[PDB]
Amino acid sequence: GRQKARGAATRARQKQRASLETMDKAVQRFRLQNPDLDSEALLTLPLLQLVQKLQSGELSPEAVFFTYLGKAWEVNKGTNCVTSYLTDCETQLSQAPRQGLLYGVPVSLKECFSYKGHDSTLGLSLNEGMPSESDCVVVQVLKLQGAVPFVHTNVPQSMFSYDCSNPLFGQTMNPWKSSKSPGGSSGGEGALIGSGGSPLGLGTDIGGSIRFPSAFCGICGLKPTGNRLSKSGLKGCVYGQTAVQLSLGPMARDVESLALCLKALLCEHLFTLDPTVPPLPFREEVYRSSRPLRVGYYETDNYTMPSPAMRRALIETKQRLEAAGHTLIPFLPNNIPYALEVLSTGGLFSDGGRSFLQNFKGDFVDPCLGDLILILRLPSWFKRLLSLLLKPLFPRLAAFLNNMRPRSAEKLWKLQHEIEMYRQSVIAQWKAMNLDVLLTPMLGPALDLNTPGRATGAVSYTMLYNCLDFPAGVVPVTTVTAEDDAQMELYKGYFGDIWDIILKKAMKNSVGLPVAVQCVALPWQEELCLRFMREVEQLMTPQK
Amino acid sequence: GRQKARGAATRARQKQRASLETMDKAVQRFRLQNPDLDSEALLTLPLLQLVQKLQSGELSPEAVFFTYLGKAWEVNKGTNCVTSYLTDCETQLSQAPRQGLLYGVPVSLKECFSYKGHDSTLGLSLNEGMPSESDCVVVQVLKLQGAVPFVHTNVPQSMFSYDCSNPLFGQTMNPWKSSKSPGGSSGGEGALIGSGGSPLGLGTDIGGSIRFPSAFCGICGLKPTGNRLSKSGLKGCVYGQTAVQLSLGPMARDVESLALCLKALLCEHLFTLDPTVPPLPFREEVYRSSRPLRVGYYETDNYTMPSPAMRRALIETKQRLEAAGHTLIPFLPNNIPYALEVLSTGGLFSDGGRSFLQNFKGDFVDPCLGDLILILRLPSWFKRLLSLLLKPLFPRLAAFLNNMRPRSAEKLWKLQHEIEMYRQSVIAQWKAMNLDVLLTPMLGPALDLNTPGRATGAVSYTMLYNCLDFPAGVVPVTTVTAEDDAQMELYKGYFGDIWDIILKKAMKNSVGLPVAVQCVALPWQEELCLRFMREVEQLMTPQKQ
Ligand SMILES: *Cc1ccc(-c2cnc([C@@](*)(O)CCCCCCc3ccccc3)o2)nc1
Ligand SMILES: *Cc1ccc(-c2cnc([C@@](*)(O)CCCCCCc3ccccc3)o2)nc1
Ligand SMILES: [Cl-]
Repeated sequence: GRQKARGAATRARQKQRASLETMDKAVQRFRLQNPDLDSEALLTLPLLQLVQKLQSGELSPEAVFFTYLGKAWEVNKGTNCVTSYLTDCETQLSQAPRQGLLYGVPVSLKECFSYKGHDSTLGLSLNEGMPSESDCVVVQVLKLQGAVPFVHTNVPQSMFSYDCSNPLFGQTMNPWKSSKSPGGSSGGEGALIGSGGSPLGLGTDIGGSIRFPSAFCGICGLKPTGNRLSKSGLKGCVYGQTAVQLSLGPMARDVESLALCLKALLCEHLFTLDPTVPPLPFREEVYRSSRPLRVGYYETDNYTMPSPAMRRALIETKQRLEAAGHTLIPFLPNNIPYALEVLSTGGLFSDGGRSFLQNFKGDFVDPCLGDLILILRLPSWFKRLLSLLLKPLFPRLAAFLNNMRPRSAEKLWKLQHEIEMYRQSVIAQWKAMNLDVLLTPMLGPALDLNTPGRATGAVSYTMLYNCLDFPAGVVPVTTVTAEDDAQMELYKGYFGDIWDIILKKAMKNSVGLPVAVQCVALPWQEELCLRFMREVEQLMTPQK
Repeated sequence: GRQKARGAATRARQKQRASLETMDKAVQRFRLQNPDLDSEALLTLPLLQLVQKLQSGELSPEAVFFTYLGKAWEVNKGTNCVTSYLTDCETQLSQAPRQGLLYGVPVSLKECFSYKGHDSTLGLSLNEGMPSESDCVVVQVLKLQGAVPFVHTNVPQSMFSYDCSNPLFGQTMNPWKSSKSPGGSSGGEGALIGSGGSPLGLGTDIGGSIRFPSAFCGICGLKPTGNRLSKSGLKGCVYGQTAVQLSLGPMARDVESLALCLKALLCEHLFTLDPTVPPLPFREEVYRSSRPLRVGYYETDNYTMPSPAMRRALIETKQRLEAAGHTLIPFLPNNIPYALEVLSTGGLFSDGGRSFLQNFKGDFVDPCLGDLILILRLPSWFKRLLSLLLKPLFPRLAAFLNNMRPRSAEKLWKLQHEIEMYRQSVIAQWKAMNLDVLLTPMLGPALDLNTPGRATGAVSYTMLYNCLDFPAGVVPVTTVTAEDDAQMELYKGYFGDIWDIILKKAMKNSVGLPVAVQCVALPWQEELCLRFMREVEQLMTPQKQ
């Protein structure tokens, strides 16, 4: 009773193999025509310089394309981050608009970004052999700006997870240590970019899916305000859930790259292709500002106890910001627990899981999802009874469980109203301390494989800003030291529930892995957030 | 068990009388200190010139304030459009920021725009004696730009209606003919501005509530894209309904005024007070463009048969645009009936009316609501049975009724998704014909009092753009002729149901009343819409430019 699923996995395994084979052939042929091309010099250029050399004509597009293509092919051996080669892109190379802001840049794409003639499976058998009739809007805009989307990258099954495995393409691994998750759901992009095989990628984020893989794999990522960029044409799994919106944004090796991507996407082409997006140009002057900042900060969210590395990262960044002349102010958004347990959970699962679950009918469940699916299928009443049982022991479990029940349209209105007033509440705190930006810990170091779907509470640092729909980005600032890692033996967590226990074991054995912080600004202030991210980058990682 | 409602109406009647008295006193005292002030010269200035003279210091703020105040007090006699005098505002006059874009402009405000120390009752007894503890965001921005909000204006009970009566302040009347509705729910503003007693006002719109009273009272109004301006601090009655969004926007006697209001509100002060609003400045160059336009048009929406005046208005505007060198293209959004009956109705009433109905516990129901409330209180199952009965006879009635039922969050998701795809479908048609803007009929002439709440189908022209969330404005272009009015005897409507029958009678006896058209652009293109509206104004009514 699983024939479709097995068939799907087989076809998908075939298409992946054949893609990688095609890539290999093209790269090998290119290398024999061009033996005297310093490939490693090219691959290490910062994107901004790559772009400039592509504009001047000092580097051909073919040279940049096929060098990255080889590099991608190579890093994929140890990572399994590539699902498909976007076959028609050698043709796109030659047609690439010449004064485009990203002329000749190979760009990687999370699998959900629809591409003409390719599946966006999301690891789900339901969506195998259903190729896309057209490119999604942001892909078109990337093309119109001269970029060359060249690969689809892997995602955890359904994309609802901060790990990166599915039953079609299997398991993506962290390029810093193969026992570790690369993060998710944009984990493919994090593994690729973070092992040096794509200079620029796009991902999506509803609970942290740009920020986890960026932080875990040691790269920069930005999740904008939800309707700053076009979601039109993106492949999804739940339709019409507007309480917690989905956002999309760039991942790259430096902050300047993320700014360039935004500057390039926020142009007339996007605004006329999706008029539902407000036509807010990129404000150069705000991104380049060097005025002192008033910076809110917290060391812990009092929900997910941070690892010693997180905490050291946060504090060091804080101190260096202080020394560079910024004012640092303790700030914690009010009622985090209710924002996570009631608003975030209730909005993502207002219908009890029913619509989401449809995507899994007849399909296997990748074990990286843990018991999420099992739990969602439970009758409403039993979720309630179970919630009453656990409440005195493990109230956090009891709260997530109870707020995953189905409900009426009337209660969804009340919930949407609460989401709105919570948003206004935090804006008011922020204005009362007169903050410009906010600095927070970011989950890290990378967790062991198959642990993120058993440490749901650890989304606390990131999901808060999906609920608030504030822009939020991450910047790698240090690496785990032997000291940091030994200290994990003293980690206990605030709740002592299964999610605290898993997280403790999961963040262990992590010496050498990157750790980040998170930078947040108010709605529609992507440019300021990037400015602050740019500053954190200069102060903690000067050599670049 | 009606005592609180009667008490409420009595207190509210008192506060309204006392407000009007205070206004009268101040105006009379001002006139005697300043006998040599040409008042009528001042009242007829176009806003733009008013403003310029206020900036140069050729006219003092006191002079402009008190003159409008007297005019408001006077027109209110025949219209009952003013509920409260915003008593604070003589002290606001002297504090008014000098380089503000609206320095010294008196501005009228629909009752729901919260003002510190005044009730926003919405005609509902539940909200009487509950004064607002702060100004709403747009009122603060108006103040920071030097404007002087001076009155609250009347609304129909709950604000959910295109008529303008309630049990607290009573019934607002059209200043062109007192047997007629002024429109609503921003009817107060329409009656006040339209009788020359406020140069600039703000209203709100969820099914047409800026565009009805603007068209019915002969003034310009614009309903922006829903999140172009801040709704923060506005007084409502339903919370969390996001499928069909509420919008707010200006009403004034010319298009230029509406542009100035937007230019003034879309400023740092608004963007920092409500960061949820995208900080899209007013694009002067787009509003001032004089490039030819590609203009979609339709003459009827095939749902609400237009009155002969509507139809003449639409066609004349079309022809004049054609002669001015614009291209006119036939365009009708797809599936209007489903947009109104399923998406619009379902999104406004996804919970069956229950949240809305709460606002009416223990309160009288203004007869200008008709049977809306009675119908909403009906058990879900009886709404269904009734819907199945009427379907073969009067399918339109059957559809509105069935889509007012409660439902789960799962079905609301599906509805929200359909709303989203509907929005994209119409964008795609628009792009396939390569339109810049769209010209449509607008409901008119004004209906008889207590008829709008029995002609629900007639919101078809306006509500379509609340569902799509496109900017949409109205510009008066002509007046009902005796020929137009006689033709109403030939009006049948497309359905022949009770809504068609009521509408026929209700638009009769309307000679001399203004009629408008509607101008629509894509989301976030308020400036282009205003450019088009400016063009329609120029061509049909050259004198206001
Ligand atoms: C169809 C679909 C499904 C998921 C996503 C999506 C896009 N981006 C992301 C990531 O941010 C998800 C991180 C995991 C969040 C898990 C949070 C959670 C809350 C409550 C209970 C369990 C888990 O996912 N796009 C489209
Ligand atoms: C609490 C509240 C209630 C109403 C409003 C509001 C703002 N603007 C408007 C007007 O657009 C109302 C126009 C009339 C719409 C009636 C439409 C209707 C559809 C389906 C069935 C019956 C009637 O109202 N703001 C706040
Ligand atoms: Cl928006």
